[PDB]
Amino acid sequence: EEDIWFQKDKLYKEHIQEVLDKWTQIDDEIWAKVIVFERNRRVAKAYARAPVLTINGSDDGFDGMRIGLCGFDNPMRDQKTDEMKRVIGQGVKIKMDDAGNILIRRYAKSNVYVKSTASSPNEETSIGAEILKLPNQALESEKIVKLFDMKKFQSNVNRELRRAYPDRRRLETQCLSAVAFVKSENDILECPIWVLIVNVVAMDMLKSKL
Repeated sequence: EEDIWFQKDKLYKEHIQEVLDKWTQIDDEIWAKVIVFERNRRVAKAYARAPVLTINGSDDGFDGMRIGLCGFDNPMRDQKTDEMKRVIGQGVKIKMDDAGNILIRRYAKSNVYVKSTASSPNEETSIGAEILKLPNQALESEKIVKLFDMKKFQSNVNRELRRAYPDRRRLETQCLSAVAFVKSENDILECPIWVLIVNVVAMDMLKSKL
């Protein structure tokens, strides 16, 4: 009921709003909210304070520095999802640097895919150029790249507020990053196992640009 979506735009919007609604109650050292999905169902939430976060196939769940994706219940899990989760393996590490970039590195033997969070097809992206150049946005083994590029985001924000019809919503979606493990599908809601990362630092800048 409350943890499932049928349209991606609603999913994105809802998670953004969840963060905005609780904004001042969120500890100021939290730089990201990570939400775990299986298909179109949310199975876990985590808040990241530590600069480096590991996301992998461990069954331990969340311990503050590592999200073990197999440590979460899903009563509606389908067979394919169960199969895919078994090979998440070493997954990825993500890190926020001093500039507010989010870096990502693939450790998994299995593939990891970066997905666009755009609501509308004509929206700008905060995804780094190095990822955009990859076929199907599939991460290369053990190479560090910018999942979220703060320079790009800032530039997009500046461009937006100079447009004839500025819309903060197109900006808000750029505060989101999506990473699908093991298996890519064209539609994010069909991916067997993926995470949504809300960049709180990026949102905080948006809240400072009325």
